[PDB]
Amino acid sequence: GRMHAPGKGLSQSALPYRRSVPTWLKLTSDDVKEQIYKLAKKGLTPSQIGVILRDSHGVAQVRFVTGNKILRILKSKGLAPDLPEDLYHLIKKAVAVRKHLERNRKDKDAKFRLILIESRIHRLARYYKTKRVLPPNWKYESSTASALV
Amino acid sequence: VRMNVLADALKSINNAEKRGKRQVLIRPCSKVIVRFLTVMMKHGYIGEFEIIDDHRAGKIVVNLTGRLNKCGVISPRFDVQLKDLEKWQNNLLPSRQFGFIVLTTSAGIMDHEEARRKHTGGKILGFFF
Amino acid sequence: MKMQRTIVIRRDYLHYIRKYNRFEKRHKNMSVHLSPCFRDVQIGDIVTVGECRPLSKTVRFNVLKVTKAAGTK
Amino acid sequence: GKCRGLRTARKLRSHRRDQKWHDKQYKKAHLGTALKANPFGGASHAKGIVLEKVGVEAKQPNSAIRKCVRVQLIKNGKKITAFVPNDGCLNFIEENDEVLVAGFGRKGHAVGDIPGVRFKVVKVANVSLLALYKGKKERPR
Amino acid sequence: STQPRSKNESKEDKRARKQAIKEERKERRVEKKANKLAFKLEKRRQEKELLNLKKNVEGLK
RNA sequence: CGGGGAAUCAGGGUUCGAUUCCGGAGAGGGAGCCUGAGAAACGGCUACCACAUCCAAGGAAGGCAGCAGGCGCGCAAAUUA
RNA sequence: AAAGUUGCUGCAGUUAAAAAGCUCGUAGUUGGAUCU
RNA sequence: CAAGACGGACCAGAGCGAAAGCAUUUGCCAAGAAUGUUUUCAUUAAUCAAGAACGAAAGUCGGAGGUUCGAAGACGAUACCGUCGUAGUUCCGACCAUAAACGAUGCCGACCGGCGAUGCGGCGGCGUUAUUCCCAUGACCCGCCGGGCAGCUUCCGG
RNA sequence: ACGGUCGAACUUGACUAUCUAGAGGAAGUAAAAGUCGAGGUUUCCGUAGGUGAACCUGCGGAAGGAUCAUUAACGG
Repeated sequence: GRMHAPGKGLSQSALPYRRSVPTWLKLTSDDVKEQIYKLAKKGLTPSQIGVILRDSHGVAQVRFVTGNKILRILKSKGLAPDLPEDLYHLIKKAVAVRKHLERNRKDKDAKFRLILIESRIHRLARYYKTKRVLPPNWKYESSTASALV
Repeated sequence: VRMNVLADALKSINNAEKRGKRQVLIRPCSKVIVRFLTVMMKHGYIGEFEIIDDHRAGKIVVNLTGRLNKCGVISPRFDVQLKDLEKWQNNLLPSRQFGFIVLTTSAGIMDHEEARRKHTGGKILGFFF
Repeated sequence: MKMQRTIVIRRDYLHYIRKYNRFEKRHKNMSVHLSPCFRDVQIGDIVTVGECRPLSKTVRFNVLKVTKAAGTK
Repeated sequence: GKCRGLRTARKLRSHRRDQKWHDKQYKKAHLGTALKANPFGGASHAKGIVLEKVGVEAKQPNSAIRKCVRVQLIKNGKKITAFVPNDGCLNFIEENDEVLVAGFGRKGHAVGDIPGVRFKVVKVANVSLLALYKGKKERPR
Repeated sequence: STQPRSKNESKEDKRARKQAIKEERKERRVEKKANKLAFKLEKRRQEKELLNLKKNVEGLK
């Protein structure tokens, strides 16, 4: 049951039962850590880092290998963004929809989807302000949105 | 969304027993569900059950016996004294000879007779006959 | 904390309605005297107050102890 | 469905209040606009001064002419129509007699044959109709 | 004004005809509303006074 | 007027409590006092408002939501022992 | 009281009275598994 | 030749959208469901008072255009019908917020019979086709999984 | 006796609300037989117009309205 859509699908990932690191992978935890560091210094989100490590380096689950997940690894070395990934992508999508709405006035579909996107933004921002990730004065505005991107 | 996993477990057990099945699979598992099933089990209602351990919330496979008429949950968990227990008994049980109101009390999850034995009231969870 | 040497706290309780065997949230606002010895006290923390003689028209309790919020360092 | 949570007492009580206000017996008893319209004013009996005698035609399946009294109540000046049973009893009522009147029986609803009347005459000249019909008493004039 | 519009119609003459049509509709709607209100008044008066007629002054003697 | 409580009552409830017990209020309506330990007292006083009594026409006197009793009001309630 | 015709226990809402034209949305209500 | 209109047949037990609704080609813009996932976060969720956005048709204000149709209306016959025809039907910008706005049938979650059709995505496989195509790919064939639209059958129960 | 304070009340305006006497206005019934000269049957919903209603018509919507026959391929 999607939160803003009437559809409901089962597409997700099924992690295996074995949490052990397989014996064919010769990489150590530290080597994966500098791989994460160099993949983060070029400007990648933790999800992109995990996808790249899974597809080419054989790192099936980095938190099973290193013991920490990617965001905590990046926050330990200070290579973490001041705003999290999903809120950033929702804000970027809202900026794109607002730009399209400014150039195209009679798109009421775009207005509806913009209201849905910014409702997502406010829910996620409220959650992050609860957990002390964002400052308690953080506020998403229409006109000062692209300055955050 | 899925609220009250014990309600789902009891509803699935009741629906499978109505259909005359010999085994039922209930997911997810929890401590309260296993305690409730043990309370039924020591009274001879659901035989014996397996707990399947994934790294998620578990699953349970229960071997039905045909002895169950109805197992039921009470939501919300009302607060039951030791003087309101008779009123609950007449409301929920079919007779004074069989059936089980289940409480959770500070001495554990147990039934109404042993709650009256231990001189403790608690919260209502279910009934089975 | 908008008054001179006086704060307003809120007590939340759960009143029992007995026909339905249910509860309802209720609150009571309470004006209490905050002594200046309690520095760095802020909105959202738990004050323990004791009853005294009437200090004003609406103030009858007096702040005795302050415990910080659930996350405030 | 209906809310079942442990903290839902306010909604249950408010909803039962506002849905009690839809039962027309409850609203008739509690709105107070049905006692300000009641000629008896919430009383069981009322005395009145006879204005005239009227003949009320019965309804369509029963063809007859029932006979009633148009009477003005003393205590509030409201005029009503009361039912005196028969010509046996109607001749005991003259104009400008003080009659004690009751309801007819259906708590403010009309007679099963004659419409617009909710009241029946119980006493005339401070003596009952039953003791005059049965000859036990006579009425002073 | 039941004048068919012409294919060689010019400005300031089409606009006058259209303005006349809209104004005609405006006072026609206004007097329709007035007639409806007067009929509502008459209906309520008839209902109340027929209820009075069934209340008292009905009988033989 | 509030409460103890009353009617009904499978369980849950619904309705009532002017009324002999406890607490509050008032002594025709307001207001101000004196005395006293205690009253803003009314079977105490002083005004105004509304009533009402006696009179030689100048003046004087009053307060039954105490017990009886009366009038009025009413569907509705006792003996001046 | 009958009245499970006020329904917490305990009612109903296709065709009999009855579900908002649709979605978002604070308050309120409810909230997965896990620690001897 | 021009003017505005409207996109037949294909067009369906079909698809998309929150609903109202959506059908000529190509290009641009930004959304989107499902699928696949050994990605990331780690409870961030469900429902709606207040509040907000859209909302067929008709209708109202202003600009443009008026092809066809056409309320009212003028004629002719007998409320029906014919000829002519105004507003409107059309586009742009603001109001209106109503429909038999229908599944006359809240939303989220769990369980509870069968069958094979179909739309999309993924997977596995003999094989045929691009004149025995010289490996892959599109078009078919068989089977499976997931979310769908929608049927038939059943003494599940109601 | 001045002043202060509590303060019943009185007068004048406005807002109201009630009780009362009301010219006049617009009315129903009983009595006046005095006067003049229809129709719809498929059913609806939302709007707008027609003489107010009804009914008819314009545009959009619904069935809550009675599915026979041909049709897998068969041309490559």
